[PDB]
Amino acid sequence: SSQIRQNYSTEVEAAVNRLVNLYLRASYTYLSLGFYFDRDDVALEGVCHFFHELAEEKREGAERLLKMQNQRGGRALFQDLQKPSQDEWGTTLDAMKAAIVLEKSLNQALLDLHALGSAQADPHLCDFLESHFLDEEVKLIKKMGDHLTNIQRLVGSQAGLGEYLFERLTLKH
Amino acid sequence: SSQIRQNYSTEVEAAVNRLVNLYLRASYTYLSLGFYFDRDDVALEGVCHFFHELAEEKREGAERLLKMQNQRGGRALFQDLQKPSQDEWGTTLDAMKAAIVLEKSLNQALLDLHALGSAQADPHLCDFLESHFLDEEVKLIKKMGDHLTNIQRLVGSQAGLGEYLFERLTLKH
Amino acid sequence: SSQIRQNYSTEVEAAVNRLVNLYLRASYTYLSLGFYFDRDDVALEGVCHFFHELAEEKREGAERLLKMQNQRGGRALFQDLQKPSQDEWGTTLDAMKAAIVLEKSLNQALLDLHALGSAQADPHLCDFLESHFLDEEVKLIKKMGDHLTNIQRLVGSQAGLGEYLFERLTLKH
Amino acid sequence: SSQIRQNYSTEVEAAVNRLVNLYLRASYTYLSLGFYFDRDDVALEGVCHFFHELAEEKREGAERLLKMQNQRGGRALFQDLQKPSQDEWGTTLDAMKAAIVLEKSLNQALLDLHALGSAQADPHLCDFLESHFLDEEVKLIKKMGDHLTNIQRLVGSQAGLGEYLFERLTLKH
Ligand SMILES: [Cl-]
Ligand SMILES: [Cl-]
Ligand SMILES: [Cl-]
Ligand SMILES: [Cl-]
Ligand SMILES: [Ir+4]
Ligand SMILES: [Ir+4]
Ligand SMILES: [Ir+4]
Ligand SMILES: [Ir+4]
Repeated sequence: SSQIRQNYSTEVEAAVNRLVNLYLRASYTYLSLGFYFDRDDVALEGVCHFFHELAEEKREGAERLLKMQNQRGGRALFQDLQKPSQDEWGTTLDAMKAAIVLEKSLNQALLDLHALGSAQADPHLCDFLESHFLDEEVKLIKKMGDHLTNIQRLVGSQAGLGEYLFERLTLKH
Repeated sequence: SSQIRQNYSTEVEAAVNRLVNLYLRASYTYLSLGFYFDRDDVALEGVCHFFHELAEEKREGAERLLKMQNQRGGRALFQDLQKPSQDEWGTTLDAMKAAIVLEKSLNQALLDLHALGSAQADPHLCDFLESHFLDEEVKLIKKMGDHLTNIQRLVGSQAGLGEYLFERLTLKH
Repeated sequence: SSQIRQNYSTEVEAAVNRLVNLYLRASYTYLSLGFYFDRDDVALEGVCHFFHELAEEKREGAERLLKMQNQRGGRALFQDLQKPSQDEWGTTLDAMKAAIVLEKSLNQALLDLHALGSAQADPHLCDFLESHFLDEEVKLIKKMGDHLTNIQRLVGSQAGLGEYLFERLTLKH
Repeated sequence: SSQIRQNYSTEVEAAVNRLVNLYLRASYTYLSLGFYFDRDDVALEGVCHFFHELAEEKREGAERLLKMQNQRGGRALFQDLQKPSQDEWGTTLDAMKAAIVLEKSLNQALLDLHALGSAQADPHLCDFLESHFLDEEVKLIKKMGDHLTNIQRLVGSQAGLGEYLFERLTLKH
């Protein structure tokens, strides 16, 4: 058992394990989003790349949380990863709306865990979230909001044309 | 005559000669497609480049088959190359639909010859098709499907605009 | 829907989706194994690295399968990922025994899918597994067998000493 | 006197001076540990290096605290440095146990001062500890826990052999 654990509450340890599950589920959702945009009948490579990069970013967030759990002397506990909420993700607009819903839920989970750390007087936990998660999340939600606005400007009455141009002229290929 | 031929059926030898003719005919079809898109009254350079590169790829497939026919001790026999099925190829969409029809027919000819090789217990033939043709063909049909989807998204009610943008922003110039 | 699908059975499409789930579950199992060996009360960094690298390899196998599913015009369908079978993995020997059990099950799933592809006369599927999975799996099982033998030689009556030496002198740090 | 001091409580100023004394005492303890492992009748160079590097790290922590005390307009006050608690440090295991006791006491002193800064609404102090001390301390305690586990695995019934191997194969020389 641990000879290192100090100032690390069972409540934080459990919440950190829950947050790992949320990040892994987010990674899985993005894996599904990316491959949907790779379908021959969807074929938006920039959209595929955007979600594939987010699947890797969320897996890395989960790994940083697991590394921290061991650094503090907590014990990683894994649960089932629920499959993503959809099998098909509709338009780039539908997908970007689903992504910002998902990120808002992750952000609230970070803010909840920060509040628990503050209540528990766990400044290492609070610093860890501030340093590696809170600003990364604000920057990503701002980028998704910027994308949603541009996608929405492009619908007009020529939705196909706008979806193509957004993928060609904003997203990376 | 051959002092090398071993495990190489007359049925495979004949089918390989037929497949050479199919690949050369495909190369000819792509030659015609490329020059149609170079016409001053069509003038889509990315479309011209796309089909010109496929004419070279199909000629190279035919040459690899002929090289293999000699490696096995079979005898190349050439037939007339039928002119392509059209003199004018319509829109980029019409052309890409004709290209995927053509590739599906080539792919079926590869799968038929693989099945004959398997029936004849000719693993060298089966490996040769797996190594140099079957995945090349799946990748090319996937690319053409991706293109068809993007071309179709771009028609809307402004067909000229979509045809220009597809050629400028997806195809190479 | 797909305009590319050719010679790709619904049975193979479903089995490919099952195999993706098996590879993702294997990746998750290895994620749990790696973090267990990073615990302050286990602290075997070479063992941690060995399983962490396998988590990445299994995720990459799943992604290659998903890429192929789209290349063939099949549709990715994701299921829940079952949590790994243990929360604590015992000794390096226990862990390596669990890993070879897991790899044998993956290998049998590859051989089953190859047999289905052969029955369905799907040479692209058969080639894909031969080219990217079957030899990778044989090489990995051979490496794990080599490790198991060395770990077993090192138990003697000084189990702690042998576990340390194996991690220091065979595994990478 | 100071023309810069702003939001810097006398309680924090005094506690910062106490923490400087704790860090300097820790540096002194590590100086004694390092030279003990350099004795001709102990002769564990990796253990000597490990503690000598920690003596320098703790002196640097004290200097950063003194720099910050002046940055805030507080006044450094030095007290006697108590000699270390032992003249001889026993085995590498005894020494590593004494080191983690010492680090746990330093960590608690950091957490206490963070709590005082939070009570005093002194965010600069709180940020300073989060940025330069709290994670450095968690990482060091995790490393010492990892070492303790490896040292403990190596005792078995051949304590001399395990002590040699730990110093040769884990610690730097
Ligand atoms: Cl479900
Ligand atoms: Cl004739
Ligand atoms: Cl369960
Ligand atoms: Cl005095
Ligand atoms: Ir992609
Ligand atoms: Ir041209
Ligand atoms: Ir690790
Ligand atoms: Ir020394």
